Amino acid sequence: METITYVFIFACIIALFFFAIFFREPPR
Amino acid sequence: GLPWYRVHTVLINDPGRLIAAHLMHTALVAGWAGSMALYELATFDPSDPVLNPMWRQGMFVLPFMARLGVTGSWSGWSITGETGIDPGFWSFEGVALAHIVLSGLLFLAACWHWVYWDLELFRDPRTGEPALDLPKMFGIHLFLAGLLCFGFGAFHLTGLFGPGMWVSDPYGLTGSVQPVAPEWGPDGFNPYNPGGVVAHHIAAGIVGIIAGLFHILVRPPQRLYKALRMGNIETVLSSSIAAVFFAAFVVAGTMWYGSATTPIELFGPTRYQWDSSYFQQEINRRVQASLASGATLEEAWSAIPEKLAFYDYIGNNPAKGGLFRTGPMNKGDGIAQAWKGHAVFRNKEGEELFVRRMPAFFESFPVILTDKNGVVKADIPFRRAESKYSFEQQGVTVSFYGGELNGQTFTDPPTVKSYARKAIFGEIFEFDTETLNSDGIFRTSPRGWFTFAHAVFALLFFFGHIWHGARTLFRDVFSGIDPELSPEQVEWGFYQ
Amino acid sequence: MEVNQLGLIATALFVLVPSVFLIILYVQTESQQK
Amino acid sequence: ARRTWLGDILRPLNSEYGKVAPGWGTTPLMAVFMGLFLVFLLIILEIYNSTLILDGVNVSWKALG
Amino acid sequence: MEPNPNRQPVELNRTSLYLGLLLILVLALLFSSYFFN
Amino acid sequence: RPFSDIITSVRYWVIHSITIPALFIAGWLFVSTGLAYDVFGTPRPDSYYAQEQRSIPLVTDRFEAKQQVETFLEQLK
Amino acid sequence: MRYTTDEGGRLNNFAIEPKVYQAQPWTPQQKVRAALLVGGGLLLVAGLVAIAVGVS
Amino acid sequence: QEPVSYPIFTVRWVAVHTLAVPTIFFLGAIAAMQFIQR
Amino acid sequence: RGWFDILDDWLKRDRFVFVGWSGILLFPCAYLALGGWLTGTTFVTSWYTHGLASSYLEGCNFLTVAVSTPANSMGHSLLLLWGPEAQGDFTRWCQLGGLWTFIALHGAFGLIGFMLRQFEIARLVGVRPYNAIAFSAPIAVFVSVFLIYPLGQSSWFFAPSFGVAAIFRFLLFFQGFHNWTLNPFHMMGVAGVLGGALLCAIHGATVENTLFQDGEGASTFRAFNPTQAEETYSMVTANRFWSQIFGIAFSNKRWLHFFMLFVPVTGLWMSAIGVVGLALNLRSYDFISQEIRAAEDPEFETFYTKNLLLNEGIRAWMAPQDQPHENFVFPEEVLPRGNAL
Amino acid sequence: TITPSLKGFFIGLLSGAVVLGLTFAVLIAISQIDK
Ligand code: CLA
Ligand code: CLA
Ligand code: CLA
Ligand code: CLA
Ligand code: CLA
Ligand code: CLA
Ligand code: CLA
Ligand SMILES: C=Cc1c(C)c2cc3nc(c4c5[nH]c(cc6nc(cc1[nH]2)C(C)=C6CC)c(C)c5C(=O)[C@@H]4C(=O)OC)[C@@H](CCC(=O)OC/C=C(\C)CCC[C@@H](C)CCC[C@H](C)CCCC(C)C)[C@@H]3C
Ligand SMILES: CC1=C(/C=C/C(C)=C/C=C/C(C)=C/C=C/C=C(C)/C=C/C=C(C)/C=C/C2=C(C)CCCC2(C)C)C(C)(C)CCC1
Ligand SMILES: CC1=C(/C=C/C(C)=C/C=C/C(C)=C/C=C/C=C(C)/C=C/C=C(C)/C=C/C2=C(C)CCCC2(C)C)C(C)(C)CCC1
Ligand SMILES: CC1=C(/C=C/C(C)=C/C=C/C(C)=C/C=C/C=C(C)/C=C/C=C(C)/C=C/C2=C(C)CCCC2(C)C)C(C)(C)CCC1
Repeated sequence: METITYVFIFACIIALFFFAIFFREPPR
Repeated sequence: GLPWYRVHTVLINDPGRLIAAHLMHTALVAGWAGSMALYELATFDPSDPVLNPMWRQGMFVLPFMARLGVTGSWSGWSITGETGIDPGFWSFEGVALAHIVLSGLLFLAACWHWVYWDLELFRDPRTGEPALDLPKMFGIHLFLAGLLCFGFGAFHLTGLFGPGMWVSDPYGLTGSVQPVAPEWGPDGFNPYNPGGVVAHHIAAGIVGIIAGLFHILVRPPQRLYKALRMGNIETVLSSSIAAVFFAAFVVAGTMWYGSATTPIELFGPTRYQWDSSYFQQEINRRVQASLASGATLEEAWSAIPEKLAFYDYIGNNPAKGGLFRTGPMNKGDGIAQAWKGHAVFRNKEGEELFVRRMPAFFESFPVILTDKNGVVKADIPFRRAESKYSFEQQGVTVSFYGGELNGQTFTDPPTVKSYARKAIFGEIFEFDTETLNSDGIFRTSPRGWFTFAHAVFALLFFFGHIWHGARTLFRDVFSGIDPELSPEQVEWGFYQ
Repeated sequence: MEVNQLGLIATALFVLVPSVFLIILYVQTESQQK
Repeated sequence: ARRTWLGDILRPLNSEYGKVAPGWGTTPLMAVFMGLFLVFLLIILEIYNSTLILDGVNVSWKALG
Repeated sequence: MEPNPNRQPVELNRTSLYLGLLLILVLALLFSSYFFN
Repeated sequence: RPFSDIITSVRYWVIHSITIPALFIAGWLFVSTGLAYDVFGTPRPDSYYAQEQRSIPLVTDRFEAKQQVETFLEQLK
Repeated sequence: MRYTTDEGGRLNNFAIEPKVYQAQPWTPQQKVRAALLVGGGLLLVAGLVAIAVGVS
Repeated sequence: QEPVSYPIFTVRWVAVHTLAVPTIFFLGAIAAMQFIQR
Repeated sequence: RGWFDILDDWLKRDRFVFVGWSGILLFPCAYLALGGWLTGTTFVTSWYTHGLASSYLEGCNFLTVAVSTPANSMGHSLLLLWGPEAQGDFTRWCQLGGLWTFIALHGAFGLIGFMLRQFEIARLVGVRPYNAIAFSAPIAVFVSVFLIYPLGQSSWFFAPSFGVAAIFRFLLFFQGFHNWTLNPFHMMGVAGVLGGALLCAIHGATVENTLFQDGEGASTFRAFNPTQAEETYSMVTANRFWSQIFGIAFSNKRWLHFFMLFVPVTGLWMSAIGVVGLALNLRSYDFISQEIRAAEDPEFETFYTKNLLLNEGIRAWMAPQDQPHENFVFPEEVLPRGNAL
Repeated sequence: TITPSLKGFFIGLLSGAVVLGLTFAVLIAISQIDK
């Protein structure tokens, strides 16, 4: 119940890492 | 352009839409009041008030309804215990329905003021751009505030045409709704005197009338108008936040320390009554006064109400129970059923021992049985390898007087240990834990919840106050332009 | 151990409501450019 | 604009809008009311705190007695 | 009605989404331990 | 004006090399004559406890507080 | 109206404040129109201290 | 800033004398405390 | 010109130090607080309000002295000199801990004067008063722990006494009774303060190593001291380094220097909320699941249960003489011990 | 009638009056000499 919630929130942090590195806003 | 923290800055330069928004906020507040009312009228239990009152059940708005004179129900009950009452329209369900329709009307007027936003009243026609007359506004509204304060004091509180207010005795046994006379002597600043409250609302009301007329009939002087930068709606807000957090701080303290306008039959004991061992001294006073007139212990302890003993139960402090313990106090230890009776421990020598009660500071506290002067004469050993005092070397017996157990005596060490273990809480009660599936871990009363909420909102409104106080005095640097200057229309050069 | 049925609802709302709020503002200001 | 009946009635109530009486005015009179209020707050704070005891007043629950 | 002249748009760029979402999801991980108890 | 220049100016020296020792000695005598103990109500180190008592002096009432200290001091506690 | 903040290409709004203006000494019409209100005020607060004496 | 003429009382003057005179009294107190026999 | 304006201009003259209107509240209150502490750690006892010794006169070193709080039998008293408990007698007033309230209240007024001083200087120079806003973090901390918390407990006795070891005692008392480290708001505070120091070091190093004209015989001279820097280095260099190491960097200098302001300030504010929560004795001490599992199963041990055992020990062995006005006496077979488990 | 604590409050506000009276008095005097 609780632990699935914990690992899901973890998984979306590390996904957000990936998104911030390889898809940053082009500053123009 | 606006960030997510500048979206409501498009009302600054037009009052029509500002009022639309303000009406809307008001609709939501009245709706929440009504909706919350109805919800906890579905969990309130009116059969038993003496060992199951509202503040044990975590009622939040019921104490604020009860404090001013709403007590009935159209379902035929009352919070006093009176069954078959005739309340008329004004009962809990009535005020709830009232607030919900009040919200409906407010929501409609808010809609009205949003679609129609261009009304020449808000403009000033000499330049045809929006402005307010802020001193005149404060005056008008002070006149209204004063007259309403005067009326509320003079007709409702007095019981002159209204019902009066909630009055109690010092121990919170017999309290009820009754009229109150005003008191303007130097005993009217006694903050445990109802009369001071009636005096205050009349008097404050008259000040409001006087000042309200005054601010219509005098304009501001120039030095203040330029100093405090009036004519800028963002400074009214700056002042109001300061006032509002002053008020929250002082009600936080008045709720936590107690006053006559926060009774202990609607908000439960304060923690300062447990520290001073208030009800305990009263119980002993009654017991010695009954023994002195001739009595044995059984009769003497049978003549103490259940209610007076219930307050000497530490489970009613608003200073037990933590932040992420959520539920009524009844979730905490279950619902009380009965008073076991006063427990007296004695050794086999015969001498009467006294159980040292637990401060509020701890989560767990030893059981150390002390005699008359203060020397330890028995104890429950934490060790399981070592004892010099135990309930097998000092042979302590518990005897019960009053309550369910009149004259019961246990002399078997484990049962006597269990009684000592739950008698550092004070008086011993029978609980039913299956109804809520309680866990035995403490919970705080509504009082603690209220004061905590308001003591943190006040501290946040401090930062609010400084931020807005800055944005009005440093307005000429947050924007590059000065409102002193009217926008520039025509350029002159100077070039070699 | 007793784990709350309502602890899960607090968790669920706590993330989902602000996330969809910010996302809607973002797609709104993206259609502001194109 | 929207010419409407209640707006015209309230029109003269918002028509000064920036007018001010010359110089200091009643600032020295404000300061008198202001000071009295602060002294009032100290009196009613110290009574509550039991730092100012005025005979015939008893600051406890037992005044509902 | 006649259009409001005080109508301005609202912005939120991508890096603010990343930051903001991080804060939301992180704050959830800290307080979820206490909600579940 | 730099502080270095006024500190080594003759006007400073002529008054201050007379007043500086006076202050140092006034402090020294405030302690050495036993007066420091009598002004700040700090007990002498042979006298924190009475003969009879082995318990500390402790205040237990706020309006009869000075009365309780006056009593504790007569019994030489 | 207020167009501000090229820091990110952004907006911030602030109030438009009226101009200041030194009062003109009152006309006799202004004096008598004011007189009704203050006279009403005088008797109104008298009457309310009267109700106050009655309700105790 | 403050005129070089420097009349006897000056903002600077009181500032350096409310941090000079008590300290020379107090350091003379502490020094005497060092020779008190326990 | 009228007397008010002459006075006002003279308060705003060009001096070594600015006095200003805010100075009028600032300087007496600050001086008297600071002197009050200096005369207290040097002469004033605590022998009648804690049974401890904390003075150079009594004989103690720099770390163990304090100006100590009043007793628990004084309640929430303001402790005026002319009030009805010292009744105008200096010796009693120092003995009863009245010097504690002197420092606390005068120091609150010194802090108010100081934030007002920051506003006043900002407005006469004409800069934004952001440094005053930054200074609301100390005030939040101070009014929550030295004023709001004791006004919730039972007296000023649990207010934090001014002193080195006296504050070290506060830490153990909080660790043992409230379990402060497990509260989430303090968790957020620790992260914020360490995060502020983190940005301090990184900024300080990466500006120092990317300067324009670190050789070249620097032909820039101004300075322009109020800039502080923030053109003596190339932003493009910095960005281009960090964006490869950590995979993210700033690209806007303004927002960097606002993030530096944002982080440690938000930290202290969250902790200030946390401790005003403790004033009502609303704490998180335990997780209810762990307690029921541990009651049902005693073969269950975690690092958290362990913390509970340690806290249980701190309280019982420190309390009988930390709180002597409770008169606890605990036999040595009831005090907690690990070897009894 | 008067209680001792009430005299104490009177003492208190009289020292308050004195110390603010003095501070603004000397500051008004000092400013208006060297204006
Ligand atoms: C902590 C700092 C702080 C700061 C930066 C501000 C900033 C400001 N306030 Mg605010 N204010 C504060 C605290 C503060 N306030 C507090 C705590 C209160 C009480 C709730 C107020 C209530 C207040 C109001 C209601 C208003 C202001 C206004 C103002 C602005 C006007 C000019 C000014 O400088 O006044 C600063 C002057 C003061 C704060 C006066 C200090 C008074 C003292 C020293 C009282 C001492 C009494 C007595 C001698 C000792 C008591 C002893 C005690 C133990 C009993 C402004 C900059 C106005 C505003 O919004 O401007 C836009 C306005 O409407 N102030
Ligand atoms: C900026 C100046 C300043 C400020 C803000 C403070 C602030 C404070 N001082 Mg203080 N003090 C100062 C300078 C200052 N000090 C100086 C220079 C001295 C040395 C002489 C002292 C010496 C001193 C002592 C020794 C003590 C304090 C105390 C106090 C505090 C307690 C509150 C109190 O008693 O209020 C007093 C204020 C009032 C009663 C308000 C006075 C209001 C006036 C002036 C109006 C009167 C108008 C009119 C005549 C009234 C008519 C009334 C009638 C209608 C009934 C407060 C923290 C005490 C303390 O901290 O206790 C914990 C304490 O022991 N002060
Ligand atoms: C139209 C009149 C009206 C009436 C008669 C009521 C009547 C009631 N409301 Mg209510 N309410 C109204 C409109 C009204 N409502 C509106 C418009 C709102 C939305 C903003 C609300 C929102 C509201 C809430 C949220 C709640 C109630 C509640 C209640 C009930 C309990 C008593 C109570 O809480 O009093 C207590 C009232 C006070 C303590 C008021 C204190 C006022 C302050 C501090 C004013 C100080 C500022 C002043 C200007 C200072 C200067 C004064 C000057 C003269 C000198 C009572 C039956 C409660 C309830 O049980 O609802 C079911 C509740 O929680 N009301
Ligand atoms: C703001 C003031 C306030 C206060 C003091 C209370 C107090 C009360 N409410 Mg309550 N309530 C409020 C507003 C408030 N309410 C509002 C606005 C809502 C509508 C959404 C509710 C909804 C509500 C429900 C649903 C119930 C109550 C109940 C109760 C009572 C039972 C005790 C309890 O379970 O506490 C619970 C305490 C709270 C709800 C507030 C404290 C919350 C926690 C633990 C954390 C707060 C911080 C949070 C994690 C966010 C952190 C963010 C971070 C970034 C800083 C208690 C007396 C219960 C009841 O009727 O019992 C019979 C019940 O079931 N109330
Ligand atoms: C009391 C009334 C009040 C009013 C009328 C305003 C009005 C305003 N403030 Mg202010 N403010 C207040 C209180 C108030 N504030 C308080 C208490 C604080 C201290 C935290 C601040 C701190 C503050 C800052 C620091 C800033 C503003 C800004 C703004 C403006 C921006 C628009 C906006 O709505 O934000 C848009 C909406 C959001 C930011 C979303 C908030 C989501 C939250 C956190 C709450 C969700 C609802 C909440 C749980 C409901 C319960 C409320 C509770 C108090 C009972 C606006 C004109 C900004 C400004 O000046 O712009 C130029 C700016 O920089 N305010
Ligand atoms: C003969 C007429 C008369 C009488 C008998 C009263 C009687 C009363 N008035 Mg009063 N009053 C009157 C006329 C009268 N008034 C008039 C004409 C005015 C002006 C219009 C006022 C203005 C007034 C005010 C301003 C207040 C009262 C309050 C009160 C009552 C509360 C007593 C109490 O509980 O203290 C309770 C509390 C205190 C004495 C503490 C005051 C605290 C101060 C001033 C500072 C706050 C500092 C800071 C922001 C807090 C930080 C807290 C943090 C550390 C935890 C009492 C019923 C008070 C009230 O409603 O309290 C609930 C309140 O604040 N009245
Ligand atoms: C290891 C990491 C760590 C870190 C980073 C922190 C971080 C923090 N802790 Mg700590 N803490 C920790 C571990 C840690 N904690 C542990 C393990 C415990 C054991 C239980 C505690 C127990 C603890 C307690 C009990 C408290 C904190 C508090 C604080 C915070 C307040 C900021 C501060 O220091 O205020 C320090 C003080 C101030 C900012 C006030 C400054 C006052 C002024 C400006 C005085 C004037 C100075 C000077 C004389 C003027 C000079 C003039 C001259 C230059 C001209 C901060 C969030 C406090 C807190 O959160 O309160 C809100 C608090 O009450 N902590
Ligand atoms: C314990 C840690 C700590 C200390 C010691 C401290 C100290 C100080 N912070 C100041 C400022 C600030 N601090 C800031 C953020 C922070 N400050 C923090 C933590 C601290 N800050 C943290 C963590 C932050 C990050 C958010 C900012 C942003 C500012 C400033 O802008 C400001 C400044 O000017 O910095 C240079 C200075 C105010 C100078 C002044 O004119 O005082 C005015 C007050 C005076 C003169 C006296 C006040 C009253 C007294 C005497 C009572 C206290 C008790 C006595 C000192 C007795 C001794 C106590 C013992 C425990 C030793 C001062 C040096
Ligand atoms: C239209 C109409 C109508 C109807 C209406 C209605 C139906 C209403 C209702 C209303 C309502 C019914 C409303 C409600 C609202 C609510 C709210 C508004 C709430 C809020 C909340 C909050 C704000 C919270 C917060 C919090 C949380 C969440 C957690 C923690 C704590 C706190 C407090 C922070 C009628 C028919 C009558 C009439 C005609 C018309
Ligand atoms: C005080 C008092 C009282 C009460 C009163 C009241 C409360 C009143 C009311 C008032 C109000 C509160 C009112 C309101 C109203 C509103 C309205 C009237 C609205 C309207 C609107 C409309 C009509 C709209 C329309 C629209 C639009 C605009 C858009 C779209 C949609 C629609 C179409 C819908 C009583 C009796 C108890 C007595 C004593 C005193
Ligand atoms: C309490 C009181 C009061 C006040 C008084 C005062 C205000 C005092 C002052 C006092 C003071 C104000 C003192 C001072 C002291 C100081 C000292 C004692 C110093 C020392 C120093 C040194 C020795 C140095 C050291 C060092 C450092 C710091 C750093 C580095 C290292 C070295 C080693 C160099 C009055 C009368 C109001 C009222 C009644 C009570």
